[PDB]
Order: sequence, then structure tokens, then C-alpha cells
Amino acid sequence: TETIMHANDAIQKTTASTRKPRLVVMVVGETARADHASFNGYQRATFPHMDKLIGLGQVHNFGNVTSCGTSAAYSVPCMFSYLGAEKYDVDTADYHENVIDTLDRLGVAILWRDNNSDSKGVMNRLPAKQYQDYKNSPLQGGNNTICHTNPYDECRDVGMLVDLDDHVKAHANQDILIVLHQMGNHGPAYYKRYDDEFAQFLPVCTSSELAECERQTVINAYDNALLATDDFLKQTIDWLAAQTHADTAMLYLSDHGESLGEKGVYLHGMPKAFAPKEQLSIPALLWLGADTPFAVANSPTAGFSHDAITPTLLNLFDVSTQATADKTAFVNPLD
Amino acid sequence: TETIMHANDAIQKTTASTRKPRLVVMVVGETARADHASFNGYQRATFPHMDKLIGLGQVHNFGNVTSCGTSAAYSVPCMFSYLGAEKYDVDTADYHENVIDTLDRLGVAILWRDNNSDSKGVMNRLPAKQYQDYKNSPLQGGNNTICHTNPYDECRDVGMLVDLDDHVKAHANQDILIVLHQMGNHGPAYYKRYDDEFAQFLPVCTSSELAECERQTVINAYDNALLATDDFLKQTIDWLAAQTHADTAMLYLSDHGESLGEKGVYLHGMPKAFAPKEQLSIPALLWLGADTPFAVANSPTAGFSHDAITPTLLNLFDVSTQATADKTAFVNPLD
Ligand SMILES: [Zn+2]
Ligand SMILES: [Zn+2]
Repeated sequence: TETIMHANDAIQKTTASTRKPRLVVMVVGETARADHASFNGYQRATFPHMDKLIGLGQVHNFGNVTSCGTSAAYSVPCMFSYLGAEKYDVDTADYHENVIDTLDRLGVAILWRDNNSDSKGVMNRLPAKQYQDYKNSPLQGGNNTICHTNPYDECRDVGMLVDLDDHVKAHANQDILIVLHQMGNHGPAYYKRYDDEFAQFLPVCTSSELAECERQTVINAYDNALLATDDFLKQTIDWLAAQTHADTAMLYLSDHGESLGEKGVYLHGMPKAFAPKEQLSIPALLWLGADTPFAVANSPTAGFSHDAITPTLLNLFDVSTQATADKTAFVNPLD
Repeated sequence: TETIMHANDAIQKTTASTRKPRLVVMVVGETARADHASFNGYQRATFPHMDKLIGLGQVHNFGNVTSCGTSAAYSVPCMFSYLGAEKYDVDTADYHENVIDTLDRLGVAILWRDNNSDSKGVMNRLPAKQYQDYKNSPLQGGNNTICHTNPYDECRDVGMLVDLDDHVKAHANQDILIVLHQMGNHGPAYYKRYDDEFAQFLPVCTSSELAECERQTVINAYDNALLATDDFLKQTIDWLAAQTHADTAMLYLSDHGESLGEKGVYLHGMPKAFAPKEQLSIPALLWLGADTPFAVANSPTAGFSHDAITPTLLNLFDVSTQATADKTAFVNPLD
């Protein structure tokens, strides 16, 4: 009763009872920036798995996408909002219906796994059991079974992929959205972000005081963490490709980019008014399953931004509402 | 170290190994405003239990206190920060060591129970099991056993007091801090916030369109929710009074106030440079146990604010750090 509604008219045009169930994984990345992706022209092979799938036509790359801000606190709630970046007031985002609320009201079975921090309020109106902490191991009070593969005891993003079949089997003949919130490229200690298999650009910086290390060694650790994210996305897609009774999709966007020493600036979090372009420039990818019914939108005049996520998610679940009239999306609506 | 440190020099002057363990309950209230508390002169007995304890000298009233902002998203992280309101940056509060991080490092056993939303990042570095969701019942994925006493199935703040003895028993001979984050006076549906026992100021507004109801009936439901918070604070104190083995304290402050129709303004969330006084004026109370060693501090000339919380918590746990010099606190350090 106490929510500012945006999509009270929302209804599904078709349901899992009259066509194949829809199964979407939305990956909320962390600190990855567009121009260190090989698929956007970076001079190093940072996403070999995604590049191969792009060459096969399975993954669609949207190029240099713009985040709404330079921090998770700002970007993550706005990513799932109806307000968009221009009218978004990070302070009062929680008073509004968000796109997760709409999908849950229409019967989509939502799971949010988090190896980062939390959903920044997005999940607060749904039952607590639909949100799972994956930045802690079970004895620490969380769920991630892949935290002891490295000397930092840091939980890994691929632990969020363990037995997602549980959720799918609990929700037969239902549309499903799974949100995975990555640790990704968070710094400054990039060398802690990936297991040794991905320690490929060398040597790396092994200190949290970035200014002290040499700039190239900071970049090397950052690009190694991208390699681990490329693998995590590949394993996510491999799991979806085995769900042959559903129509599947994986959408991936980072929450913001990262400065890597341009004009001496490192990290992120700068007020958007004068943040450098590197902090606002993010990768964006969409994978679609075999025999997909969906059509990918072409990059419009203005390019894409975080504002396209909410209409995309509504389109992937066939939701009709005036709330998305004339709004950019990564996928066209079906009719 | 990926954390911006503020109290790296912190050390306890004495420990539970050489004096009585310290046991502190910090209540983070919600939407209660100073001038509707009967202990600040409101012409209605909204806090009858606290008023009796104030008359006995057991509760100290700090009068009209100022919150740092007009929403929980802004105020809650700042309440636990070292930066204080004037340097605080809500987007990047999470990058900084906060007072809970300091207490945890020094060995205080911290429990955060939340019947509101969550800790707004404050608990993110501590093990997940030290944070408990109390706005959901157990079958919903939370912990609160008192959600079915009302027709809205709304979880009640007193459910957070159920069997706190479990936490105390698990931390024998340790200092303990318990944070209880209230649902409290959140609106606009004030009439949902309290069980029938507290439906005392009548008639009440039973709609969410507050500008439609008669103003006094909105005020009546708001004041009923205060009665239920007064009762919750009394039950909290009654539990602490039974921990005779420890030196105890209860500190209570709201996250912000509330407009109740003055010049047509309702609810809160206005930008703090422009917000009316009602949204920034909050109650603040301190209860101390029998034979307390602590003394109430000199009032700042402008009155107290949220900035006093962090130095107060440090002083209550005998923590010595340069980060408290020059800073306001509700109680003096022991020396
Ligand atoms: Zn981020
Ligand atoms: Zn609040």
C-alpha cells in the first residue's frame, strides 16, 4: 500500500503455460570498464571466451555503454529502477516500485545471489529467502562453497553458479530470473580477485597502495581479474545452454568502470559531474539460447546506458506496461 | 588493506578480563521526531514508560537532537561513520572503516537485528551470521517470531528482543554490542505499525493518502506508533536490567523525523539543505544500568546530533583512539 507505483498496469502478454518458460540470468558486474574488453578493441585478450561466442553470433556486444554513476550505491538501485538516471534520487530510490517488484508480482520466480555486498535495497520487498549471501561461506553465515580456493579465503563468483538447478527444479513451468552480483574487478587489491589459473598478465601489483606500484603492474592485475570474469560468464552460459526446455538469456553489465592512472587518477567513486569517462564506460553483453524468439536492438543515436536494463528485463518476460513506452532496450518486445 | 582506515590506533583501555563485561544495546529508530515525544514537551503522553524512567533518573533525555539527513539511506551509514555529517559522502561511505569495524577488530561481540530494511552497508565486512533479518518470519527466510499478531502479518520490533540471552550466553566474558533497527514510525500507513493494544489516540487515518485523511487522524496514528516504540524501549531496558553481571547501556536515536502536514508537507526524504525542521529533529535517550561508571557529557551549544554516536560507542567500550579527539559524545570517556 506504501509504494510509489510505476507499472500498476503491467501484465504478461504470454505465460509459461502457453509457451516455453523463460529463464534469464542477469549478471551485475563490478568495476569492469568497456575499453579493457578485447571485444571493444583492447590490445590484450581479456575476454577470449566471450570473443569466441561473439564470433559465433551467440553473444551480442553493445559496445561502449554508459553507467548511471561511479559507485554501486548509486548505480545498482538505478539499474533496476523505472526512474532512470536523470530523475533517480539515490536517497529515495527505495520508496518506488522497481522492476524486480513488478516481475515478482506477475509470478516470475526471482533469486538474487550476491558475492559483492547486497542488492542495495532492490530485493527488500521480496521474502528474505529469495536473497542469498554468497560473499560468506556457510559456517560464516552465507552460502558460497567456493571460498577456500585461494590464500585470502575470498569467496569466488563461480560459487554462485553451484547448483542453480535447485532453483530451477523448485519452479517448474514458471518464468525465472536469477540475478548474480559479482565481486568482479573490485580493487585496489585486484590480485586477490582471481585464482592462479588467471594470473596470466605479469608481473602484478601485490599491494593495496596502487600509487606505490608501477602503473603497468596495476593494469596487469586488473586485466587478470577480467580473465576470471570472462570464465565466470562462460560457465554461466554453459549452464544456461543445458536448460533446453526454456528460452534462455544472459544479460551482463558492470555497475561502473575504473580509472587506471589517466591523469594520475585511480579507482572510481568520483562525483559524476566531473568523473572521467573511464569511470562511466562499461561493457554490456547479451547471450541468447538456441532457437531464440528474441531480436536484439541496434545501437541507437545516443548509445546505450543502464537505463536500458529495466525495459530489457520487461521485454524478456513479455511484460506489457506503459512504463516502458519509448524507452531504449537491449532486446525488442515480442508481439 | 582495501579499507580507508580512521582508527588504526584503537586499543581498549580495559577489557572484560579485568572489569565487568560491557553490554550495550543501540536502537536505531525510524521516523520518530523530537517534538512529538512527551519528554520534549508534547502535550500527549506518547512515551509514558520512558517518562517514568526519566522522572526516576534512570533515562537521560538529550532533547532536540539533529539527524544528519532525512532518510535511512543517508542517515544510517553516517550514524556509524567516523566522517560525521559534514564530510560524509553517502555513495562512498562503504569504503571507510566504520565504528562497528573498529569494535569488532578489538573483540566486541556484535549482533545486528534488523526489522527495517538492512544495515545500509554498516555490517558488510563482518561475518554474515552477525546480521539477522527480522522483517521476515522464519518461513519467509528471516528470524522474527512476532509477525502474526496483526492482520497485516507485519513483523514487530519486540520480536527482535526474543531470546537475546542466546547471544549473551554464546559470548561469556566478552563485551557485547547489540544493534536493533526498528520499523518504528515508518509511514504513510502509520496504522499498520502497532498492535491493537496501542490504538489509543482515536480516530486514526486508515488510508495511505495522508493529504486525504483529516490531519489530526494522521497525527493520531503516528502517536500510536510512538506508544508502541515506548513499550519496545521499556522491554529492552527490562531485559538489560536483568544482566546484573554486566555494566549495561541502551542508546536510542531515530534516523530522522517526519513532516505531519506543516505547510502542507508530509513524510520525509527532502534534501537536507531545504528540509523543514521537523524532518531533522529527532529524539535521543540514554539508559544506564545500576552502579554505572559512565557520566553524561557536556551539551554542545547547538545541541547534539548523529555525529555523537560513534564517539559514544567507543567511550562505552573504553576504546582509546585519536579519531575521538575534539568530537562530541553523549557520555565521557572513563580514565
Ligand atoms: Zn562498484
Ligand atoms: Zn527512516
